[PDB]
Amino acid sequence: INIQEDKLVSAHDAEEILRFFNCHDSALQQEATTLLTQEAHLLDIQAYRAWLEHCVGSEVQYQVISRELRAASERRYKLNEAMNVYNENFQQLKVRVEHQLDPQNWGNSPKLRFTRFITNVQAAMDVNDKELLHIRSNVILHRARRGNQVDVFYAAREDKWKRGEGGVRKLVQRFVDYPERILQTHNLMVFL
Amino acid sequence: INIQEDKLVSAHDAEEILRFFNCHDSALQQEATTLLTQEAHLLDIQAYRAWLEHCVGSEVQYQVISRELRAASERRYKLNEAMNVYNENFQQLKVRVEHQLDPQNWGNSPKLRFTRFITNVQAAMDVNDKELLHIRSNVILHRARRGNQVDVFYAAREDKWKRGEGGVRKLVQRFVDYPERILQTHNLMVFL
Amino acid sequence: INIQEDKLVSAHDAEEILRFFNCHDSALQQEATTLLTQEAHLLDIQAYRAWLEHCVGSEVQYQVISRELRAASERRYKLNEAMNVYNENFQQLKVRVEHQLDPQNWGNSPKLRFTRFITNVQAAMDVNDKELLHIRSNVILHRARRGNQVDVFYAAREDKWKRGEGGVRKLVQRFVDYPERILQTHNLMVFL
Amino acid sequence: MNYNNKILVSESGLSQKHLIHGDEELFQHELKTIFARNWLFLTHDSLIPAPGDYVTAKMGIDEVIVSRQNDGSIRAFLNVCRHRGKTLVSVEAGNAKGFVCSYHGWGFGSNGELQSVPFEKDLYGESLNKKCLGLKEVARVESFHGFIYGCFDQEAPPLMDYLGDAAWYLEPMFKHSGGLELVGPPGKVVIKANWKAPAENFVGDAYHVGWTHASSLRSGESIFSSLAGNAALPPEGAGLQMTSKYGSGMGVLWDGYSGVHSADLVPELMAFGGAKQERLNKEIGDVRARIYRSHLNCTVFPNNSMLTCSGVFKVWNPIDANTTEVWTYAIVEKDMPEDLKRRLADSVQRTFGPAGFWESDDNDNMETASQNGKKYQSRDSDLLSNLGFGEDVYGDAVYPGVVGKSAIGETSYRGFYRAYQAHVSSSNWAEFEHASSTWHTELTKT
Amino acid sequence: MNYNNKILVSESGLSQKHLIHGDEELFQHELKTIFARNWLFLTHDSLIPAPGDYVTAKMGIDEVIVSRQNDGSIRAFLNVCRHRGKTLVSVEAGNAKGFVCSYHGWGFGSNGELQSVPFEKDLYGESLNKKCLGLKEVARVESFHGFIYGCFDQEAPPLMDYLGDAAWYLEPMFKHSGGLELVGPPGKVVIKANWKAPAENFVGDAYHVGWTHASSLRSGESIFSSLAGNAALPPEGAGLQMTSKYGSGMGVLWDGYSGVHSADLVPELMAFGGAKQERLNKEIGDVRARIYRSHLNCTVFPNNSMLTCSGVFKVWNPIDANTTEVWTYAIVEKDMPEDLKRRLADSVQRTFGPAGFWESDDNDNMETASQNGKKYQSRDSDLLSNLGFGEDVYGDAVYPGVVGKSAIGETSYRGFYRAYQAHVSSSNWAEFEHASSTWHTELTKT
Amino acid sequence: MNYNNKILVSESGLSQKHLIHGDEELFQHELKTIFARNWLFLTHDSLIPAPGDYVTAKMGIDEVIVSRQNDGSIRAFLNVCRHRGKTLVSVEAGNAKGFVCSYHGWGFGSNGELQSVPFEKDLYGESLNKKCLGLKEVARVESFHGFIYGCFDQEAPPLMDYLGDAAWYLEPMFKHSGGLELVGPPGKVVIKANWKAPAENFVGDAYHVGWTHASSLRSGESIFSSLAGNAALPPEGAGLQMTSKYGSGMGVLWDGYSGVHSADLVPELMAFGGAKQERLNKEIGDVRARIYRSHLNCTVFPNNSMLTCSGVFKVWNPIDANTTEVWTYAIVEKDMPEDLKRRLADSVQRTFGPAGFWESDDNDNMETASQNGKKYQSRDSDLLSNLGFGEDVYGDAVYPGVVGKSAIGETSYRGFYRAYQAHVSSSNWAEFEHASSTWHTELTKT
Ligand SMILES: CSc1ccccc1
Ligand SMILES: CSc1ccccc1
Ligand SMILES: CSc1ccccc1
Ligand code: FES
Ligand code: FES
Ligand code: FES
Ligand SMILES: [Fe+3]
Ligand SMILES: [Fe+3]
Ligand SMILES: [Fe+3]
Repeated sequence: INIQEDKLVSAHDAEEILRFFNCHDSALQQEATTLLTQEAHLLDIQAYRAWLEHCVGSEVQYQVISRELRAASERRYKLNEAMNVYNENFQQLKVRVEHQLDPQNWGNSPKLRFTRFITNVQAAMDVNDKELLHIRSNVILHRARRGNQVDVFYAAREDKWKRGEGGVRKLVQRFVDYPERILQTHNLMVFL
Repeated sequence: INIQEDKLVSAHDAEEILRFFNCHDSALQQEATTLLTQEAHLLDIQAYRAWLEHCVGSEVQYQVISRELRAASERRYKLNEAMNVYNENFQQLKVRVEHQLDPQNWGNSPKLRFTRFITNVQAAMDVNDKELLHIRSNVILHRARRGNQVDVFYAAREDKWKRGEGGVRKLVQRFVDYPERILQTHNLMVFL
Repeated sequence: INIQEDKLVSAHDAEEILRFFNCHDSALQQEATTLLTQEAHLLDIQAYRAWLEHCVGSEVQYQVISRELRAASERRYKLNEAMNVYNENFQQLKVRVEHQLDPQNWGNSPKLRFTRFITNVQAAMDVNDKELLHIRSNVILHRARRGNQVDVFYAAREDKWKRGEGGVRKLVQRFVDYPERILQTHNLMVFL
Repeated sequence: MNYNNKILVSESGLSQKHLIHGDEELFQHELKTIFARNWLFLTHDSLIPAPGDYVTAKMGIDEVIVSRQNDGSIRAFLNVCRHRGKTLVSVEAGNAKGFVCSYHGWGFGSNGELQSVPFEKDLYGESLNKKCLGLKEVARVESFHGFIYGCFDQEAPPLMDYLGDAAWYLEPMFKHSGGLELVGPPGKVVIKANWKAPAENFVGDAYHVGWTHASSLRSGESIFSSLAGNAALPPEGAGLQMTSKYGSGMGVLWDGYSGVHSADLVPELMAFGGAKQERLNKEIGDVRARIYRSHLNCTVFPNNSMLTCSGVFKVWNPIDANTTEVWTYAIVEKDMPEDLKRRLADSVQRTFGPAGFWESDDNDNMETASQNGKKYQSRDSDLLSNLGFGEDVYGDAVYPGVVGKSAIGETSYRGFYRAYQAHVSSSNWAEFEHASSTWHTELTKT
Repeated sequence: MNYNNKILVSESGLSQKHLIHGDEELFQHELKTIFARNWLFLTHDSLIPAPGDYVTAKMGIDEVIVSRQNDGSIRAFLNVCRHRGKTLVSVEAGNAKGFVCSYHGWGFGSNGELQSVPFEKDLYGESLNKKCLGLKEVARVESFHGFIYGCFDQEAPPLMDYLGDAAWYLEPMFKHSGGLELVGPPGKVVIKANWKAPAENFVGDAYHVGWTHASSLRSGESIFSSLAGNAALPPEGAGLQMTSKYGSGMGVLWDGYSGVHSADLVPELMAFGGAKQERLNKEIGDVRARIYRSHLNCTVFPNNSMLTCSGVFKVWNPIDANTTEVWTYAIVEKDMPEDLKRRLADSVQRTFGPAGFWESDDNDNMETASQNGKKYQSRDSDLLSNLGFGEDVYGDAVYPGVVGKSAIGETSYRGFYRAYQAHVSSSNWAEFEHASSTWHTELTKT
Repeated sequence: MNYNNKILVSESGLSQKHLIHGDEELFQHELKTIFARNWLFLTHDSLIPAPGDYVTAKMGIDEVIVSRQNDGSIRAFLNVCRHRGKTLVSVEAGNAKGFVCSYHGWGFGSNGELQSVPFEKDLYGESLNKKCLGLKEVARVESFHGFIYGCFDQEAPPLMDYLGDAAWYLEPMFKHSGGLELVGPPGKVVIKANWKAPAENFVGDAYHVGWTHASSLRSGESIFSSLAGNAALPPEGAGLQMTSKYGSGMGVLWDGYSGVHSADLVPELMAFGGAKQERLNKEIGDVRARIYRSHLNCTVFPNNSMLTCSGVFKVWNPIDANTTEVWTYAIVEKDMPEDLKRRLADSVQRTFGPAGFWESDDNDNMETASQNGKKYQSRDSDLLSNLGFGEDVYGDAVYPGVVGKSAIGETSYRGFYRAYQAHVSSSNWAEFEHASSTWHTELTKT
């Protein structure tokens, strides 16, 4: 992609494109699909400890940003472009998991219901770290609670996964640029 | 999964997890994807007779439950936990199909529009019945009618499929625990 | 499908079914999935020029219809059944792409956010044109803009793709019969 | 709108202004004059049988906790903390000795009393008057053979008197059958209709069945199936209609004990009901034993409906003028075999539950009739309920109430709307009574 | 708000209170004083040409069935059953001799009459007065060269008189061209704008085109394209603006026969229009033949708009103060080749339909201008429409109506809002007339 | 409802009618008497430091553009075009010398002036009075140590006087620390609560912390963690509560400089705050230096809240009676190391941002307490705020304002609601002052 011609494309998005358009490995796309489906299954049944143990690497950065709305033509205003809805290391994810599992988390009674839909999976090995797997996928996340509360989340996920303990591929980075600026879902208290 | 540690996980959900995490058969996942995509296509075009003939086994149990909201800490109150939105044998599915096709079903004019999105497909052969295929998948079901009525359904499906007439794999059990307690879709008159 | 028995099925839908139920080619389904995922990625990052160059054939017809609501029993009233929300040749798609990229398209500042979910992919070679690939897929398209505007589109796509310049498979026909008669998304200014 | 003067329902209940299904100001007025005044269905003994068992229920737009007390009685309270108004209970059913607020931790007993306040001694000292801080209690809670109703208005008639002439028709099934159980949990679905649309339909609408439910009749093979597409009219003497002073009414379809149930249940049910009827002849007489095994489509005013024998039990919970939350339970006879009870419950939900194919036939009818009441040219239009007018009787030697001796008519609409208008135009029960002193004469005119 | 006294539109239509785009009480008042009083677009002969053909249409928030009678006339009726108010017709178009209600099966003719009632003899006997139970009929239905309008108010002026001075401008295209056809079905989209925002834009807003539509002008290569980004001003004498007593008005852009159509249609259209103009010179004179092939942006008061030559035809159907359902049809000249008609219709939808790239340019403008009318600090603010004030004329020897002899101005806004204010403050047509006896003098002041 | 007479808040602020969280008519009244009258948070110097820098902000339901002028001042204007009311600016922040409307291209300066009109000479000639067409300007814009507030009411007290006795408590952190920066952009989330629910919670609610936040306390290991599940009461002398004439108030938890931050930040923060406190002892005295490093939970009336030391900064933007848009920024001390500022900002969002696990604990509490205010049986019920009543003082030799010398109580609720009631029942600032001439006496009764 030439971003001088394709005026709406960001440098970052163009770079991420290039990663997948090149060396397509069908076996890798299938491995990635399995990895992500199993991860989503664990999250959906609220097996958060199992998710940490089986899916999340010790060196993880788990990040979801909200980007301030700026003019397409803006080039003077330079201040912090985004805030971090999430920007978690492993210990910080563990804190959030303990908060979910705490019997005095009143908001979790009656039990929440989660359903995740993972689509558009792409996978490509890193060029320089032959053990680093880039995985892109999109998620629709449906959360239902308390009779008539229904919140639906939509996002693209840029992941890096790497073989860890026992040769199990685990998430070492997730980056989401959340597409809705003002949330209409009460909160973003879900693991995208 | 240890459900004594993963406090939010039900025994049933833990059992279902174990089924897929073990012997992964990539060919089976692809067969299952085809089976479910074709089933959804037949339903979407309202080919309900074809769906019965090609997708539904004579011994089917087609079940969708709605579970009463109870305290996470509840252990005394023992009465019926759920009601059956659907709990249909083959003949009962046929009644519903005839109701859909009846020219005096006034609600079906003008013709409804269905679009189904099937994701997160997992498949595993039963351990003891080598002819029983377990398939898990999630569905978003969009129903549009009468200009501006739009209803979207979200669910996880626990299926069993088995080879029937002519060696065709057919649905012998579908179980859905519907995630929204109070429906906001006018009714649940759709085949999940 | 016998549409005399399956009373709700259109002749067109029955014909399209037959196409995929026959010669299943697993490799083709995977190629189609890749093609569509890459197309959706380019659209999502608003790489519209790249989409035209890499995904769209010079002979394309890109068509989205809205069908008037008529009685299921209607057989006298014969006037135009549908209008064209889109019915574009390549040059017409290019006009729309230039409109998106124009720096005086005020509605595109701040930058829009798109997320596409492609599912239910089926693929079958044309019987008579061995170079014509039929691809069916469903799309959920999420568009977010201006803090709190969120529009979600749902559709089934009947595509034909054909090898073009450099042997690259490109879209030569897309047909969508949009399922909602009255749009509740402000407009249909998205590429389904 | 002046509710003292506005004629929303014409004399004898012959018509109603279409705006009653659409007008939000009137909906707000109904919260006061209908829902805060009348008896509303809460639960059944079978759902809260043991001390500490509770459920939540709606009463109008309010939510209440309904709790089995240690002494065997039932008390009901607003589901609202007395401190700063947080919702106390977030589940639908359970067992507990009390309820603790998740905001500041105040603890209320199953008896509504404020029992504990965190750090009371250090914070409030002796200054907090906990005796005056019990949950706001529903003034009246009464039982009709296990079916528990509540009323916020201390001045209401006892539930039995409120049922008026309708009680006579309900007793064979509710009492003399040995008793009913309510099978929970209910299905719950929101429809875009006014609560009065399904209430009026269940109270008195046999006319719609053959046409509205043509497809369900043809497809299910139930015993009322000769009606599909208006192919046949129920013969003379096939049933009757009744209504009562306080608005409750029903249709009676003689002998229709298998109701809407598909042919898979018909032989079993027709055998069971007939066998019990034979026993009941000796106890309550032939007519009342026959009523036991006859299909009753009933509304207990304002918003509780049922189909006996079919076993369908409904609450039309009001949300706004064009929004209603539909709760659907099954009713079964206690002495039925357990396997039959289970199948009957599934069949109730199969036909009239969230995916009930019969109930689906009614959706567009109720929703559009309701929504049209908001449309400018329809607000002042007249909905008609004159079918059978001039042929109703009162004080019959056999069948009590205002009675139309025919299976299909609008007798029960007229009685429902007569009571509705009397409440909407009244400030209290005494005024309703004054407005109702010639209720049966008004309904039997011409 | 007191609508007799409140100045919502200032003298000469020079400004309007911003609340008019946001206030729900005023929206409700408009249902009575605008939509129930004035002529509203229904359909075209070309969409219901044969006996029994019908369509549904909105008239304000009401829905009507519009039916071709056996005698060749058209009658329109509320889409509401006379029994208990269910919506009769659920489709958008068809052919039938009548309409049967899905609730209790009452059958109405295409002529609105109650023709049948199931089991009438057995149920109603002779007591049902079917002659008084016909569908509620739209009092006035009239045609302007095939374009069918309805009015609920029997007292309205005939449609032709209501068009006032606007008719003279429409006739060359609507009549002298040999006639137009409406190509259906329409696109339908909901926007979050007040109906007045697009109505005012189409009636009189040339000023916005170069800026709002900069991207569509630059990208499509249409004939008004020199305007993109305000790069150039239409030269002196490029057009005019007009308005009329009953609120209808339009801009005229001389010679712009290919309108918004992309270069792919320009040569063909400019050839076709010029050829017909040459024939029309002899028949209606040079000026009127030129008007035929000139681009007219017009609103027929209150909520029907069009772009002649471009062929865009719009209904801005009101839902609430910030919600409008936009219907978009194409208009074509009957004697155009069929292939050209087809391409013209697609181009109308391409530019101004549900995915119309031109119409998309207007979205944020109409929606935010409307929504800002609800904001506290903006309710009492003044929307300005003073451009060209003091240069309008009336009674010109060549161009009738109140006329601004310039292509860009706000003449038609002033006439639109003058009529709007006169209706909002009046209880009936006689009061509107009294309030309008010096309409042109008010508009041409200073 | 008559706001002059209706007792919405009882004497001494001891209770409030629950309807205040639900009533839409009162919400509309608050737009006039609360939001159009009082000081509202806009932005910080750190977010618009350079000439031409701007942000958009809400003031009540209105949106404003807040712009750094060339002379270093800040001016704010309605984000609404003076022509036909389109929203001028669609982004949240940027740098520009002006703003051009996308409808007809009018150009306004950063100073609000109408600077250009396309083709002005040809269209308007000399007739457009641009000097009278500047953007509608916010009358009052003032700074409290970099924190910029606006007020639409020219008659308001200066911001410093409006802060009243609360300013004394804020100054050690806002001024004597060397100054704060606001770290943007904010998180933005809609909750289904009345704006008063979180405002009252932040102003004065320590009671809820141990119970509501039991799980976050147990899981995060922060310094207030001994409170989890009400396991322990903060010891005597652990803090105090204060309130002021114009409604602002706060709790003070002595020494709690690491606030809600997890153990990962505790040692670093406790070192930093203690070191600065040691320097401040010499400058502002021991008590005020201690206040600097003490956790303040504060609401600046009406709808701006903060937790100092934790660094949480909130705007509760009103949408309707049960809808609030929550903006969350981080505050940091300017002289903190940059890496610490970055981690502090992430931790603010981690705990109280859109996915803030602490803030999530509050959701159901605020939403249901608010929504219950619409329920029929709760509208006229009394929300209680009597904890600590009869033990507050005024005019203390050390701690100014109305002060409760205990960490947990409802002192600040009483002062908040006393001011709220005085505004709701007043037509202007002079009437508020008259209604407040004995404000502290009313709060310290009994
Ligand atoms: C009112 S529903 C119903 C169903 C069957 C028979 C009678 C009534
Ligand atoms: C009001 S839209 C329009 C478009 C083109 C030319 C004139 C007007
Ligand atoms: C009002 S939130 C809060 C949090 C921590 C400590 C005190 C108050
Ligand atoms: S709101 Fe229930 S304890 Fe405070
Ligand atoms: S409502 Fe139409 S026939 Fe009864
Ligand atoms: S509305 Fe802004 S220039 Fe016209
Ligand atoms: Fe029915
Ligand atoms: Fe425009
Ligand atoms: Fe809190």
